[PDB]
Amino acid sequence: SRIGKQPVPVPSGVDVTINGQNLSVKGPKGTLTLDVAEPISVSRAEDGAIVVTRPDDERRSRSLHGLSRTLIANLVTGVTEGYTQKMEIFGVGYRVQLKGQNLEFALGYSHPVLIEAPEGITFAVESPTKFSVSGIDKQKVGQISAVIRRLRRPDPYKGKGVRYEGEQIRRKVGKT
Amino acid sequence: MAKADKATAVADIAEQFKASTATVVTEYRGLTVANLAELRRALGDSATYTVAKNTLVKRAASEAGIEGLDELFAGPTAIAFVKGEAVDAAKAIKKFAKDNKALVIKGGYMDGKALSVADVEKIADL
Amino acid sequence: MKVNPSVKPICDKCRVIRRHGRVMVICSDPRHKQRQG
Amino acid sequence: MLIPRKVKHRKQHHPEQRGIASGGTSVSFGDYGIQALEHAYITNRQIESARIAINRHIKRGGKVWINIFPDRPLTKKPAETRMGSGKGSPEWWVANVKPGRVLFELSYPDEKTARDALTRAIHKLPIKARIVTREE
Amino acid sequence: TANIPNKLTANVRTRTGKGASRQARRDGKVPAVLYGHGTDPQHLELNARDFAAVLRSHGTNAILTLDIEGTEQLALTKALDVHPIRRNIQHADLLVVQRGEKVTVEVTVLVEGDATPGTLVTQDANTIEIEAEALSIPEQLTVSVEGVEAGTQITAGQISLPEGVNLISDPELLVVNVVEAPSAEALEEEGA
RNA sequence: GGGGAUAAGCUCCGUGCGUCGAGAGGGAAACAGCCCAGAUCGCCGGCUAAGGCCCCUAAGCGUGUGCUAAGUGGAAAAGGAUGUGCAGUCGCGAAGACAACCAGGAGGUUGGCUUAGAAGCAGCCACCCUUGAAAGAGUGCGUAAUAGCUCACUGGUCAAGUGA
RNA sequence: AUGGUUUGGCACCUCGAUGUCGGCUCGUCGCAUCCUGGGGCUGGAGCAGGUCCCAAGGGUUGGGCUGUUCGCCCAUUAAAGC
Ligand SMILES: [Mg+2]
Ligand SMILES: [Mg+2]
Ligand SMILES: [Mg+2]
Ligand SMILES: [Mg+2]
Ligand SMILES: [Mg+2]
Ligand SMILES: [Mg+2]
Ligand SMILES: [Mg+2]
Ligand SMILES: [Mg+2]
Ligand SMILES: [Mg+2]
Ligand SMILES: [Mg+2]
Ligand SMILES: [Mg+2]
Ligand SMILES: [Mg+2]
Ligand SMILES: [Mg+2]
Ligand SMILES: [Mg+2]
Ligand SMILES: [Mg+2]
Ligand SMILES: [Mg+2]
Ligand SMILES: [Mg+2]
Ligand SMILES: [Mg+2]
Ligand SMILES: [Mg+2]
Ligand SMILES: [Mg+2]
Ligand SMILES: [Mg+2]
Ligand SMILES: [Mg+2]
Ligand SMILES: [Mg+2]
Ligand SMILES: [Mg+2]
Ligand SMILES: [Mg+2]
Ligand SMILES: [Mg+2]
Ligand SMILES: [Mg+2]
Ligand SMILES: [Mg+2]
Ligand SMILES: [Mg+2]
Ligand SMILES: [Mg+2]
Ligand SMILES: [Mg+2]
Ligand SMILES: [Zn+2]
Repeated sequence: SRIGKQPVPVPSGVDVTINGQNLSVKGPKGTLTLDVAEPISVSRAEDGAIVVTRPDDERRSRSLHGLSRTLIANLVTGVTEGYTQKMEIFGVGYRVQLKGQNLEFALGYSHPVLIEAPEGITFAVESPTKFSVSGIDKQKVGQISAVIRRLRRPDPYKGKGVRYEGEQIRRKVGKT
Repeated sequence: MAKADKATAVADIAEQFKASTATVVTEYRGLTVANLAELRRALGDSATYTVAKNTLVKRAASEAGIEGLDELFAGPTAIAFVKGEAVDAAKAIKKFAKDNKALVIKGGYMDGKALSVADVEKIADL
Repeated sequence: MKVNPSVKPICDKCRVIRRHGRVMVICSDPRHKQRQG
Repeated sequence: MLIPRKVKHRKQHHPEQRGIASGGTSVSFGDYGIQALEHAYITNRQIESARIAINRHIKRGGKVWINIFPDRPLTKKPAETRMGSGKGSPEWWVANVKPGRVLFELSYPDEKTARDALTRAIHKLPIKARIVTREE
Repeated sequence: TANIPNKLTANVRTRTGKGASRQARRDGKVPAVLYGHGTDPQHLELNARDFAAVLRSHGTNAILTLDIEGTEQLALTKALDVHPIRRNIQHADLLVVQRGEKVTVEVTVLVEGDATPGTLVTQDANTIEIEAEALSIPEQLTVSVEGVEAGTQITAGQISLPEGVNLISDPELLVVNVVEAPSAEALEEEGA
């Protein structure tokens, strides 16, 4: 709650238009629209700041103030500069490339694996086993990250399979 | 630490300041317990070194015209006292910081007025 | 996924959280993961 | 394995449990002790198990007490005998307990370890119980 | 040694008997009776919350001043009725006392110190009886133990007591006994 | 109350107990034995008990004050849990608290026994001391043992509640 | 604590009649799952396991022995469920 109590600042190269309970954010990186829970309100600070308003001090408002504030901060950050999520594959015979909007993978499966990119998200492969994902909405970025992470099962022994950047895997070795 | 502990510490720093003539505040960050140990031994000839709380020292500084360092303690603060002469500790800390690259001097007090880093370096050379 | 009616943080690191009424506890140590029920 | 070593007669009637436990309602002897809540039986086996749980963990320090003692006998007619034909034979002895009674009593330095041991005793006991200290 | 009065308001109970008593107890007020040489015993209600709080803060014994429709009386607690389960107070007794009189008080004692590996800690008695003044009622007792071995029976009358108090309890009583610690053989021998 | 296992719709007693038996009526759907209450007959009258008042079904989808999110209500325990309401407390806290985001977090010191082996981390003892600012004979996951990752306390920015 | 399935207790229904064990035919349901299906963890390198969770759609031997139910044995299957 008091997390959302702070005022979210609007960068100069940003446009925001709000009607009713719905709000929209425009910027050089695209436009995102979302509808927030009806009970909680919000006002556009004249000083280039965002102030979310909770009509009450009880469950819904206390919970949703900071929620809406953080969601708006995230979407503004995405529409201003975006997000990136690199993914590296460690293991043998793991071929990963980018052909057009789609993705072709070599994860050791006897059948080729293809992943289709949702709209509004951009990819680029930089290394044979290393690549990143550039997107505007943190929601879609994370969704795709998890989706293509789950194309391989967990690997504790060799750590083989797609993993994130800051992710580390526990070590285990069996005697016999 | 208790409120009585805070009062005792502020009183101790006040007596040390009143018994001191010049002092300097630096940043202890990035220095190993070892290097702090040998710097303390080397300065144990005339200087006395310790660590103090920003807000407590800020309040204790109101007693004298040493408010020049209030805008300067912002951030980790290390307190240095010159019991013997004045340039001893200044030169010592300057050379330790230049050798470590992990010590940054934020300022110093002398003649009752806060001076810049270059001025403090010149005084230490003095 | 140790299932049982008594769930308690094993180490000082486990977390106990709720989900659709089924209170479960989670931790980085995968072995700890236990739900209630 | 507490058991009276001799009584006037080897069997007793069913009980009345109604009434608030008056005897030993306040801790006295040590510095900590359990207090039950609800009327119930407590078997000699239960008492001995709780004693073991307390003692083996406490180990060296401190010494315990047992304010109760199972005295009244009980019986249960073996299976495969149509009810009747007189009283059965005694199987186990039990000690009664009423709300507010104190079960065990401890004098060990540390409140934390005393609490922990008595908590295991509670878990091994058949009826609810809770910690209580000497104070008024 | 001097204490501080623990002021607390009180009112004369209106109805006497189980009916009014239980009704007040449900409300949150404990029935109370005070009596003494004043040849005028009478009966009042208290506040359970403040009552228990003061009990805790001042230990088993405390000297108090009572508010009766503006009248202030000095009394010392004598007896109590603690709920067997609830941990609440049913009945307390306040005995009128004036400054400069002798009363009999039972005082608890606490134990602290360091114990040797072959030292076993045991506490036969947690309280002792002592005579003192109305304003000189203590709330705790302490004894120091360091480097005791084998049989170290500590005598109750051997303890050092502050001034103004006489040991009512006879010297034959024992306060702290330290005996040889048991081993596995003794542990298995006992209980069978 | 005895017996049974405080099980039976069990059995055996006591009740200037009650009811059915030998009792219709209303309520608990149904249900002698539980609740309300004694049917002389008739009336297309009125007042009420128990139980009820959204519809099946007659009666407030009533009044005001609070609780619950579980269809709990409309089957159940030992125990478990940052569900949620109330009250009394207490500790710390603008001398800046708790959580985060920076740095240190060691030298005797590998503390002694034990071990091939004990070095902070199989195991037993003080669990001592020193620079201090904090190092705990170290809470763990770490290595054969070392050495690293942490961590406890301590210091910096943010700026009021936070813990039991 | 649960279920009402085994050994049991009660004698409330049936002595002017409620036919009893196995086998055969036929089945039907529950799920505390035997395989097949999906998961969590492993003292899960892999294969192969162990264990717990969801799941009742379907399937779930034949013979020798004894009246046998059962059980042992032989030899199959994914299994030879309660
Ligand atoms: Mg009885
Ligand atoms: Mg009797
Ligand atoms: Mg129990
Ligand atoms: Mg009866
Ligand atoms: Mg009969
Ligand atoms: Mg009649
Ligand atoms: Mg009738
Ligand atoms: Mg009817
Ligand atoms: Mg009549
Ligand atoms: Mg009808
Ligand atoms: Mg109607
Ligand atoms: Mg109404
Ligand atoms: Mg209404
Ligand atoms: Mg209301
Ligand atoms: Mg229900
Ligand atoms: Mg329940
Ligand atoms: Mg509990
Ligand atoms: Mg540290
Ligand atoms: Mg050792
Ligand atoms: Mg040492
Ligand atoms: Mg019959
Ligand atoms: Mg019949
Ligand atoms: Mg017939
Ligand atoms: Mg016939
Ligand atoms: Mg037949
Ligand atoms: Mg038949
Ligand atoms: Mg199932
Ligand atoms: Mg499977
Ligand atoms: Mg398994
Ligand atoms: Mg199934
Ligand atoms: Mg089917
Ligand atoms: Zn854990």
